[PDB]
Amino acid sequence: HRFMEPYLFGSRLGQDIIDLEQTAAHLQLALNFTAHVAYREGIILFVSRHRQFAHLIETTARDCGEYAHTRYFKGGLLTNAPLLLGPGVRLPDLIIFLHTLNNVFEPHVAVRDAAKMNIPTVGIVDTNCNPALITYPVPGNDDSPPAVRLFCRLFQVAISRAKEKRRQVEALYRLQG
Amino acid sequence: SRYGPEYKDPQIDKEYYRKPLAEQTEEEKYERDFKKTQLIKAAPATKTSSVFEDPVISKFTNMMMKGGNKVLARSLMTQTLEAVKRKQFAKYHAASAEEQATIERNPYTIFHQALKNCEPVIGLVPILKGGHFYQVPVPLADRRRRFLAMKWMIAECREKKHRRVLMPEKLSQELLEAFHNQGPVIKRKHDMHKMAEANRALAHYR
Amino acid sequence: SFFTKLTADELWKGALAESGAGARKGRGKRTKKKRRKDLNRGQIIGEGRHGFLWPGLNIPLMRNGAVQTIAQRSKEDQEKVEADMVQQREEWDRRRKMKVKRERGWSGNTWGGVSLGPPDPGPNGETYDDFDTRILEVRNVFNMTAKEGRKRSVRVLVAVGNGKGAAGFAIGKATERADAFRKAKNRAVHYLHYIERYEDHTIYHDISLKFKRTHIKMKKQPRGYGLHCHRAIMTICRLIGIKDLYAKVSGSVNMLNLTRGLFLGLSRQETHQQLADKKSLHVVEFREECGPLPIVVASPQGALRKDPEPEDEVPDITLDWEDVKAAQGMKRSVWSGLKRAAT
Amino acid sequence: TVDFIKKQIEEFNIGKRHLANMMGEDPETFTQEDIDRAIAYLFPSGLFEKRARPIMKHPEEIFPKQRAIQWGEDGRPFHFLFYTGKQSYYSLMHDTYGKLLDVEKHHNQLRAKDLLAEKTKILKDPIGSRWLIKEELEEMLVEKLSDQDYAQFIRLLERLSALPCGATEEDFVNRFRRSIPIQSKKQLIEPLQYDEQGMAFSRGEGKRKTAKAEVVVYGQGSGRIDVNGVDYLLYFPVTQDREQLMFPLHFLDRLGKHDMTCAVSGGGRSAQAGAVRLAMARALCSFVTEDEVEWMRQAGLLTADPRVRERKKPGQEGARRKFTWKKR
Amino acid sequence: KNRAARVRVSKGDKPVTYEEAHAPHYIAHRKGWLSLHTGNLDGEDHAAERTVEDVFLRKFMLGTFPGCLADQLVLKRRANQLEICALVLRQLPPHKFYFLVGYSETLLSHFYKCPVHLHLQTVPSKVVYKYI
RNA sequence: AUGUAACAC
RNA sequence: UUCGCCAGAGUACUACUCGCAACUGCCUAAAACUCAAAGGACUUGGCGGUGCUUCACAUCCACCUAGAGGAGCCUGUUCUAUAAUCGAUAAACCCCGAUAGACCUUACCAACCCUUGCCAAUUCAGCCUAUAUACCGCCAUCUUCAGCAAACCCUAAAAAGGAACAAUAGUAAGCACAAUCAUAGCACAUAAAAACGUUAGGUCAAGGUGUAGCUUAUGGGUUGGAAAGAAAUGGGCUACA
Ligand SMILES: [Mg+2]
Ligand SMILES: [Mg+2]
Ligand SMILES: [Mg+2]
Ligand SMILES: [Mg+2]
Ligand SMILES: [Mg+2]
Ligand SMILES: [Mg+2]
Ligand SMILES: [Mg+2]
Ligand SMILES: [Mg+2]
Ligand SMILES: [Mg+2]
Ligand SMILES: [Mg+2]
Ligand SMILES: [Mg+2]
Ligand SMILES: [Mg+2]
Ligand SMILES: [Mg+2]
Ligand SMILES: [Mg+2]
Ligand SMILES: [Mg+2]
Ligand SMILES: [Mg+2]
Ligand SMILES: [Mg+2]
Ligand SMILES: [Mg+2]
Ligand SMILES: [Mg+2]
Ligand SMILES: [Mg+2]
Ligand SMILES: [Mg+2]
Ligand SMILES: [Mg+2]
Ligand SMILES: [Mg+2]
Ligand SMILES: [Mg+2]
Ligand SMILES: [Mg+2]
Ligand SMILES: [Mg+2]
Ligand SMILES: [Mg+2]
Ligand SMILES: [Mg+2]
Ligand SMILES: [Mg+2]
Ligand SMILES: [Mg+2]
Ligand SMILES: [Mg+2]
Ligand SMILES: [Mg+2]
Repeated sequence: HRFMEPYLFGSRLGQDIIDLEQTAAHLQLALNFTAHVAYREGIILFVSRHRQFAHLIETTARDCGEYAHTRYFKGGLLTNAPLLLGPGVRLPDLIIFLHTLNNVFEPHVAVRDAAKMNIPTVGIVDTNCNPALITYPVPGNDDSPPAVRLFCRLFQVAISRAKEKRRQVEALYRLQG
Repeated sequence: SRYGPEYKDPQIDKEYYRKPLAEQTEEEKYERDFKKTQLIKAAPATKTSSVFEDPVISKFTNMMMKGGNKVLARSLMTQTLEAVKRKQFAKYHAASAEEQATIERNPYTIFHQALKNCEPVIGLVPILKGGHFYQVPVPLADRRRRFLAMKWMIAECREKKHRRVLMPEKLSQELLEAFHNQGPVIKRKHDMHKMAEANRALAHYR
Repeated sequence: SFFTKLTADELWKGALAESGAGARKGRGKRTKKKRRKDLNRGQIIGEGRHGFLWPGLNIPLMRNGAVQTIAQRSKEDQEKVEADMVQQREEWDRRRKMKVKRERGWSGNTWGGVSLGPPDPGPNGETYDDFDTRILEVRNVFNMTAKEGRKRSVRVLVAVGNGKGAAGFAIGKATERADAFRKAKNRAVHYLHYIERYEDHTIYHDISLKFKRTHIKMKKQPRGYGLHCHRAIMTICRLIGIKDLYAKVSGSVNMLNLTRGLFLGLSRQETHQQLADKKSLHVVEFREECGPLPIVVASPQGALRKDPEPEDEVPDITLDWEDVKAAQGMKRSVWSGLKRAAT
Repeated sequence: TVDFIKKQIEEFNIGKRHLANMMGEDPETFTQEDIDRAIAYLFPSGLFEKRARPIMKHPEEIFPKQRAIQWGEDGRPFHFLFYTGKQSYYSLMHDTYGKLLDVEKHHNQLRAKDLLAEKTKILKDPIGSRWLIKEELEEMLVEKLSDQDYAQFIRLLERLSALPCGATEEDFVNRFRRSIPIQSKKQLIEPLQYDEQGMAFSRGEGKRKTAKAEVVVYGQGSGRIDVNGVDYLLYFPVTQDREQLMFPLHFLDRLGKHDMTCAVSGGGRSAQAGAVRLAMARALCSFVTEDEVEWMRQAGLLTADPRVRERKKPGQEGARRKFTWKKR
Repeated sequence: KNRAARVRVSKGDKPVTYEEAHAPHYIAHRKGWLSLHTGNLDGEDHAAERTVEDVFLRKFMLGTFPGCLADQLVLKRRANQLEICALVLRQLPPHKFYFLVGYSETLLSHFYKCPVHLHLQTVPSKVVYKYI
């Protein structure tokens, strides 16, 4: 994709090589933002429309205590929230896209819907993805199972560290007075 | 159609059931039949397991009937078979030994052989091509051939008989003429064959 | 003949003929006006033209602790009570024939420039009384269907604005005009812009653009001469809070295209703080009424560059022939210097 | 609407106590069929729709099962699939796929340890097993579904059930298993009746086209049939109708070994002959053994004839034929 | 189209009573009869007089309770006494309810020469079955 | 092959 | 950076000029007069003797049975005809209002009569007078077709459209279909049902009515009469054996 040339280190025999210096520089800020939004008691949604890891995203979110939509995203879900979900619904505060593309190789609907609804996101963008709408993109590989499992493990430990540190500083506030 | 699609036609023949143990596949067929818990229709009022009935006789009597008078059609068939039998007996009594050996007296086989020589082999259909209707010869189904034979018999003996000559003796005379292959229904079948060969060149339109 | 008569609902439904085939497609409104009046309004239930005074319906049960008898008023009291009833009837007629004055926005019959008040509150309990909404275009749009034939769908375009710099526009289409108004009001608060205003009255710099086939050129003005603009632009600038502007529109003067191009041009507006941050230099405003005094309006935060701008003897800028013709005084059109009404 | 449900439960209990009081029965043994006949006595609606009749039942059975509250007071959802739109169905698919993955992992471990201790229990055909209907699965999941989602869930269930089976996974699967009733078209053989030193006489009822026939048959006599006090030959001059009277006896080769007497009413000659034929067929089942009873069934004797004359329609002539339709 | 005793489908806002929400082919299927009397049986006489009495009762109650009458009456005939069952809104005072009850009782008793009962249930508003 | 001449949001 | 063109449409690749081996020719090229449009691209229906698939189950052909159109009679129309009703009058009129006309019905016609003239009252009754192109009430048709539609949301604008199940913007309360119910046991079949709309489809003559017309008459009563077939045609009954 034309927006991945600054994030590409180069091409190795026709294959794109992503600069992991830039990936780490993006990923530190992305993990820090996720940790802070989990610290401030926000709603965090994991989206990955890919049927090779979908159970693993869903179990990852079950162990995180945060929510996941790895199934079909209905059209007016983030946008027309009160008709789909319930009479008074608090919108998600952050979305992680592990895969910004769907099964027919189009950009994901929930990225555009979160841009409409002013919902910040962390997106793993490949060399064919769109990082324009993502406020916190990380240029990386979303196809290889070690990369996907490592991203899930880092988001797991980020969420767990954030919630446990929120609990300890809450206990410190309680013992202050 | 008060019967549902699950209902099937009953099997009436007694010899199909009375000797089952000599073959395997028809056995397996009927334990499938009564182990699928399948619904069977009621037996029709015309068909019966009697050995003195015969199905082409039943169909011919059904085509004999006008309106709803079954007993009148069966009476006409009864006097027709009686007239055929007694005409053949009168022909038997007036002949010599070789002709008595030649002559068949069974009206059932006379009727069957009359329809077997009476049914047409090929038929004609009208097909529209280029704004004109053309007669094209087609192979006919066996039920259609038998039907055309039956309909031609009833049509002739209803139309060109006289008012004084009775219907069963007239149809008996036409049965003997069709048995001896000199009948006007046989001539009509031959005329249909004439038109079929005259339209043989149109057979590629099908 | 008492069994022959019917119920008032059936009588009024047969009388007004609201379900007839004339009003269905649009065949009506040629000679059609039927008014429905509730005949059960001024009934005291026990009132009668003979004037019988009943102890439970008309007058109460007990007087001085005793039981009242069935009585009848005088004939004079009967024309008094009948006069009160009929004077109530022309009082209802006088209230009915009074029509509320419709405030005109741009013209007598059009809906352009008409305000509809504050927009409706949202589902979260948020209430917006500071915004005002105005209609810029009303247009009856027809559609061809298999059954009904012509299908009239009213579409309208509205703008909301609080006067503090926040404004937005939307379209709303429905079968009924009031439904389209409500849909446009509810959809306009979803789409909002913020328009930067230099000293809260005028825009930052001169903006010229071409959106599709509409050419919009807006010019910055000083404090004292206000809003020389097309009427839609005047309404939008009043809802934004812009009090001084010049606007000229060329080509198609389509309302939706003009509004979209205007909002794109005013959202692509570049502020002096952004200019000073992107150039790393001080920007100085030289007022003509203040003389040669160097008013500094913005300062570049961060590192200030010591290298001056390259001074080109002949600058390379795109000039407009209408603007140069206005500057050279060759614009002798009689419509340019016309004195007009208030803003 | 939970407090509404609790209010309905408590006033249903109070009304049950008043109903037991007003009938004068024991309130502890007072049960639901007692409630049904109680309401059917006290408020007797004769209405053709059975659901429009007055009812007072358990409010859980009457009121539809409701969705619970999906979030706390802070707005955070309780369940982690609330933002999919269908939390219960997708949690069910999640649990099924987790069980399938655990089965695959355990079976790979058993293959590595070289042990196959599981058995194929998918075939519950002698029980007559069927899966859930989409309506039943909607009722269980308290949410609307679709046919594609239902087919997806059933094929995932087949994928789980076609693998080696654990006890917990079989207990998970058997929640969604439903049992059919007994499928059988075998008739009930009427026992022979002995009365006043008479041996082996049987009784049969036949009905075909308004004609009702009682047929009582004795196995101890010669071959003759007495219809309505007169001989069968005098009563049925039609040879076809006498063939209808023949047909079961010639089918069972027992033409002369039975003495019959008959009572038929209504209809014409062929309707009476068909009714007598069906009644003899139903009466002969006692004498005749079971495989020949099934042979009778596929001969079509024992099945009643549903062909009944239709009603004349208004604007038509003879219930199919309409009037002469003129094009112009 | 069949148009007898049916309410037309509007935008979805009109309230409807159960009797008005069912088509006439639901009579004795889902909804019942508003009048019960002997004269419509097989070998029984005097149906037309009961019919015209039924009609005059409907118009008299409709005009006697103007606007506060909710819906159609229930007219029961049981051994020459005539029971008139009504749903009336809480509009008029109970003084006026009892005045009209005694008036209607005595007037119809002396007009049809038979004992009459007036049975009322008084409701806050029109009972809504569907739509709304 | 053809079917003219008074439809209104 | 240049060159040639473009000033509403028709008139008009035209009239009159210049030039040309062209003489029914080519190039250049207006005006009088008329109109408020002439135009380019799209959106949705409709339609197609346009193409490709799957079909028709009394429905088109192949094909089954019984009829009509030929005769007599009954009955309803169309035309003439009388002083002598009205409505329907393609499918969706034609033994249709009428499951019903010798007087009554009866609204028609000819003679006569009565004008607070059915009622508790009314400067009031009463009208089968006109408009079904004002209507309600009751229906026909598409139609045993499956769609209609309130309230939201999206489209680099939006005329409008809104689906891909290994799912790419659609949720959708509801009405129809379906399900249920009746033909006294299931099942099938029949009946019943069939939304929103189309035909300004039928009905001011079942009844009420808005509007427009009468009030010694377009109203209210009595008597007597309503013909007929030159002709054509629809549906039936009886036959032609
Ligand atoms: Mg990839
Ligand atoms: Mg004006
Ligand atoms: Mg018939
Ligand atoms: Mg012509
Ligand atoms: Mg010109
Ligand atoms: Mg040319
Ligand atoms: Mg020329
Ligand atoms: Mg010239
Ligand atoms: Mg047909
Ligand atoms: Mg005939
Ligand atoms: Mg004929
Ligand atoms: Mg004829
Ligand atoms: Mg005639
Ligand atoms: Mg006529
Ligand atoms: Mg008229
Ligand atoms: Mg006419
Ligand atoms: Mg028509
Ligand atoms: Mg008279
Ligand atoms: Mg008369
Ligand atoms: Mg008159
Ligand atoms: Mg009409
Ligand atoms: Mg008409
Ligand atoms: Mg549908
Ligand atoms: Mg749409
Ligand atoms: Mg809906
Ligand atoms: Mg039933
Ligand atoms: Mg059915
Ligand atoms: Mg029907
Ligand atoms: Mg149905
Ligand atoms: Mg008309
Ligand atoms: Mg009238
Ligand atoms: Mg007819």
